[PDB]
Amino acid sequence: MMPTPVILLKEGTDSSQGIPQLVSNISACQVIAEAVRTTLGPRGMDKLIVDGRGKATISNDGATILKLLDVVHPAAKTLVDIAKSQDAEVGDGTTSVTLLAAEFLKQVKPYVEEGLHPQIIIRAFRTATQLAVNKIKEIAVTVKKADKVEQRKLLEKCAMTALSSKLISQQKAFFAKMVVDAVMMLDDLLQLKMIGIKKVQGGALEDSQLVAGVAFKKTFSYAGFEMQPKKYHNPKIALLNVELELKAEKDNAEIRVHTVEDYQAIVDAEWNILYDKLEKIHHSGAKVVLSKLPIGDVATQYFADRDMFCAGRVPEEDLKRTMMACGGSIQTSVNALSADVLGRCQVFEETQIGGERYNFFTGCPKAKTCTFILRGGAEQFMEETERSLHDAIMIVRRAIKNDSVVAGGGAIEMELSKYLRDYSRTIPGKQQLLIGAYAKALEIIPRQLCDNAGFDATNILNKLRARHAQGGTWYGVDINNEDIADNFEAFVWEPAMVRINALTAASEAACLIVSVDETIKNPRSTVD
Amino acid sequence: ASMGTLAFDEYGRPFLIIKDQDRKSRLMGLEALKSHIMAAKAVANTMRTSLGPNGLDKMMVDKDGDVTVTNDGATILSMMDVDHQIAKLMVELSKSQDDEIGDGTTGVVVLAGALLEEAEQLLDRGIHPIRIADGYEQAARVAIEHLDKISDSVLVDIKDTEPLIQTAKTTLGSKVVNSCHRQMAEIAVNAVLTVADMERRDVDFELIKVEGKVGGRLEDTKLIKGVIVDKDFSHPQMPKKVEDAKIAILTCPFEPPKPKTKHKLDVTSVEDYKALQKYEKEKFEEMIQQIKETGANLAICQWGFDDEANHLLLQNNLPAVRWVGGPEIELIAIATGGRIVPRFSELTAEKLGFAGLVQEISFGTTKDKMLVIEQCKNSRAVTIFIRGGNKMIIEEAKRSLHDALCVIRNLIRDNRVVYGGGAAEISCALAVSQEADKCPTLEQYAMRAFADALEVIPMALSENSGMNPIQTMTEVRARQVKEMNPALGIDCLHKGTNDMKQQHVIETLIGKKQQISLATQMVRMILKIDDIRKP
Amino acid sequence: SVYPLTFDKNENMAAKKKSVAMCSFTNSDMQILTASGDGTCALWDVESGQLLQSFHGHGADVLCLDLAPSETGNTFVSGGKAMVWDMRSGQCVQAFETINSVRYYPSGDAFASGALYDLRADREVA
Amino acid sequence: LLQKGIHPTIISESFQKALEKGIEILTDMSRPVELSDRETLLNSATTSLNSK
Ligand SMILES: Nc1ncnc2c1ncn2[C@@H]1O[C@H](COP(=O)(O)OP(=O)(O)O)[C@@H](O)[C@H]1O
Ligand SMILES: Nc1ncnc2c1ncn2[C@@H]1O[C@H](COP(=O)(O)OP(=O)(O)O)[C@@H](O)[C@H]1O
Ligand SMILES: [Mg+2]
Ligand SMILES: [Mg+2]
Repeated sequence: MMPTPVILLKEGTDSSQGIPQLVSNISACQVIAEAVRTTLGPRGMDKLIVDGRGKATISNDGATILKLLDVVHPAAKTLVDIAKSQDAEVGDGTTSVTLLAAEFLKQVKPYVEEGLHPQIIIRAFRTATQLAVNKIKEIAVTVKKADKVEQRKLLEKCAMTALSSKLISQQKAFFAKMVVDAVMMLDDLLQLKMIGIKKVQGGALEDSQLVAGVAFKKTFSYAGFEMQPKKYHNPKIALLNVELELKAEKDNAEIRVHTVEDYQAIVDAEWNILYDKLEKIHHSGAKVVLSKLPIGDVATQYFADRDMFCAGRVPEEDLKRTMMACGGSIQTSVNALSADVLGRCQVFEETQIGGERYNFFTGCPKAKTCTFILRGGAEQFMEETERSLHDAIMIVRRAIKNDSVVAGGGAIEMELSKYLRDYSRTIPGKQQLLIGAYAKALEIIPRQLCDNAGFDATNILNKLRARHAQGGTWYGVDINNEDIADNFEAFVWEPAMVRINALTAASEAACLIVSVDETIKNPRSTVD
Repeated sequence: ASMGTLAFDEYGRPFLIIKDQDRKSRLMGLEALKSHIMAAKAVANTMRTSLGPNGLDKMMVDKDGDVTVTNDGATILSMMDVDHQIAKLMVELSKSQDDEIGDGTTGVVVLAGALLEEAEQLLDRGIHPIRIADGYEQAARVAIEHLDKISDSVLVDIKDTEPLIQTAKTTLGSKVVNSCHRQMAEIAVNAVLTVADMERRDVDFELIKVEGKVGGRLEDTKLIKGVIVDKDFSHPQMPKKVEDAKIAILTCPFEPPKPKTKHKLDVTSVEDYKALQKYEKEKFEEMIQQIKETGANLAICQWGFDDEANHLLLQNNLPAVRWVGGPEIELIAIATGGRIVPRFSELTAEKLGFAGLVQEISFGTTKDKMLVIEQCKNSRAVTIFIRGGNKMIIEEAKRSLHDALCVIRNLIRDNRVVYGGGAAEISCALAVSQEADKCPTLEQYAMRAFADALEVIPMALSENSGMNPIQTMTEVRARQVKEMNPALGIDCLHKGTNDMKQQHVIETLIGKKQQISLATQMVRMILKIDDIRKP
Repeated sequence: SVYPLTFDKNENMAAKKKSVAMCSFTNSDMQILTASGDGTCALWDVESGQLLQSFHGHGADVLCLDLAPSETGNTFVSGGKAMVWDMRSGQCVQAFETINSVRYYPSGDAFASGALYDLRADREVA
Repeated sequence: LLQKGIHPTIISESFQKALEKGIEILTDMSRPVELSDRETLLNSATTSLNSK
């Protein structure tokens, strides 16, 4: 190089180009994939990440682990992005996507080092991915009967498969039944905001319950609250968005009087306004009053004197769930509290759960919402239980959308690898090597499963390859018996969309990484 | 073993992946498990000396220098300044046990430490930690089923409080209040039974007010079936004792009314000024006369009041107290059976509470006065007033009494008990032992490790009592095997018998089951962690 | 904040700033409120110039304090611990313990202490 | 052993007894060898070099 008295780019700009740059990109992708390798399979392990604030997060979820890592390598961030994409679109497979992408890049690295043109590799990946997706759609097993029992069993099996890698895998049948029950009560959109997740410290995992209704924590009761009865047997619920307090009529309001009689009249008028609101609420027949805005002590004592229940400052989403379950309407005005806008539940009760008070609305027959109350011995315990249940919920929702399943345990990918190898053996030969590399790369997941289980990956892979070649589509890794088994008959079921999205995203990430040849890093501005 | 990956590329170019990766540490594989296991072992061994009647207390000092002398394991772990993440997990486990049950916050830590200690030597022989966790889950299920099998029911009725008093005494035995043991157990049982929904429903601890004042003696602690207020009569010359008091509860200050909205009252002439003065005087007289009309012998406010109202209250023979807090207002209304009135115009005779005695209490040469309201008709709220020679024993008595209240609450929720002193642990270990023999070989090691970890509680009890742990534990286990009697435990008090039936060492089944469950789940969670990425 | 050496004014009818300091203007502009490093609050009558009454209730020094929404003869939240006093009786009528600064909520039922307490429940609300 | 409540002197004497018994057992398993037996010497050398 030369000093170049006036330089072209700003001083401090770093540029890397050529084969070394792409090889380094592949190595960075390998490094990222290594961080989630041991989290895959029933024998997977959890990771603990501590941030600068000292708060530790414990997760088996690949997307969460990748997000927590402060990745700054531009090529490595693609793996995190595709993990986020897989979590958003599907909700499961956030580790398989990264493993597949890194394995693709690793398999094609030797060809890159030989000077092979990246466009050829990109075309080979596109062809292989299209063929693999078509094969998945072709061989996916579906039942065209719409049988309720069969559909529920399929959903439960999919939830169990999605759950048999987390800390709650011991109670996976229990939690899968809970998740299927929760999802089946959503109406048509399967909105996630309609499934509440409450975490209460203390108690065992089996103590966790699903409320066929709505439940939320007690919200800063005022004085006189303890005189209110805490159990009703057919209450009418008045959902309100109203501040039941003595307060200024308006922010800009001002009262100008010149007589003590008018002063007393104004005071009595404020009191009468509050009491008129309370009386309009009371005459509606409602026994439980929930408000999004604060309810004052005067209103609390007024309701206590009438054997009523009040709870102010209820969170908005909890009020929405209460409306969806009991079947009323949130009223910003109490002037027309007809029976149409009043909720109704069979039993309302306030009980204690692990040192916290919760309000229970059970017995709703037309409920379109749920509430999970999760019990655990630690904060991160409950958080990871929530993450596992979220994975199961996404899986069950996707299965509701389309009941197409493929066998897990790597069986689907071994079948895809065999199909792609057979296809590659019938092409000129420049694309043959790359498609064969793709097929070999698809074998990472069963190998990773065997490695995590402490198995002999080579022997299991050889047996799987021979079995698939000689006949058998759903033969995968059997973790319990340290052998191979028909995973379809073992009910290791995954929705086809999970693997479809995984292959698509991994191929797109690999093609994007390979397509780059130069990286330019401008100097940081305002480093401070 | 640390610093993660560091290659700087196979071409010499910079190789940066994670922001500030050269100042971050990482543990991988079995070394992380060993570090976590030894950290948990250290925490558990610190806790294990405070187990049982002979356990010793810990002296906690916070960052401000304040001193806390306590035996409560949850409190000790909460006040301990830990940085290791597994220690934080132990602290959270203790807090969870305290929240769900309230008793046995030390047994969970010791059990988890023993479980991880056994899992360490199981890992050294080449067993996947997930397999150890599965074996622990199976053994925990077996132990819980056995606990249900050997459980015994007790009577929770108020006509016979002997089993409840025995359970409270067992809970309080390890605490410093064992000098006043029976009195403390009696007051705890009476307090829980007084404020509770009888149909096996919950117990609202907000109805139990626990107050501690230094001075006096620990034996002076008593249960008051009313409310203790940290206030006194407003005017110094009002009578200090009211009998058969008709109590008026008010949340309106004895001041001229003012609108909440921004208001300006315009005085435009001398006649307006005279009218305003007359209105003020008449408002004071009217509120006092309205209070007097209902027949009240005593008025309790929440927002204080000014001199004119004070002198009118004194003049009309109406004792009154001001600035009573909201929770205290609620407790007084509940105990006295009277409603809470928001303004004078709404005050009637039927809203008056009734108390047999309202008195002002002095506390020696201290200038402090506190009000007592008691002798109510059907008081549904109680106050536990704790006295002691120093504030530290007062705090310890507070938390010990909270433990007793939690235990009686658990008995209210479920009335099945299991005899303590290590008898439950020994029987569960035996049951896991037989259930391991039938099980195939691979899970046998995990089940027997679970049994050995369960055996730590009787050994810890024996060691704390000066007795030889292994010999006594083996003898008691052999005695349990010989004659079918799961009530044989460790004679910590050297009463001469190992039968906890006669020694009346009684613990709630819910507490034992919750201990086993929480310990197993935390151990599994720790066993599943294999990487640490501290900054 | 110290006023100018002579306030640089001539017959403004409000040059009587006083502030002898031998603080915060109360709403009824007849009294002045001083807290020192000893942890004791002081009430002075600006007209007479006399120390009305003191408020020895803070073991730690009162870094900040705030006044009632109006004259109100009471409130006086003082942040050493948050303590509420009543000038009609001179006692800590209401105390809190869970201080950068204390600000009273204009509604009158609460106050915010400095990285919120409710007076009608003796408990933190936010 | 110490955690069980055993003085670290009973452990030492018991370990001495176990060592003596183990010496007896190892001597029992032993087989006489003659330096003329070249095959055994070669096998011993190969076993020594196996791990290197
Ligand atoms: N019972 C099982 N037996 C064998 N393999 C399983 C079983 N359950 C799940 N798997 C495998 O685990 C993989 C997914 O692991 P997991 O961590 O649960 O989700 P992710 O795909 O997000 O990593 C799937 O490829 C599936 O084949
Ligand atoms: N009188 C007694 N005799 C024998 N053992 C007892 C006696 N009282 C308590 N224990 C035992 O001491 C153990 C510890 O109880 P304690 O220290 O009171 O609470 P924690 O379980 O929180 O440590 C219990 O498991 C119990 O079995
Ligand atoms: Mg999954
Ligand atoms: Mg105890």
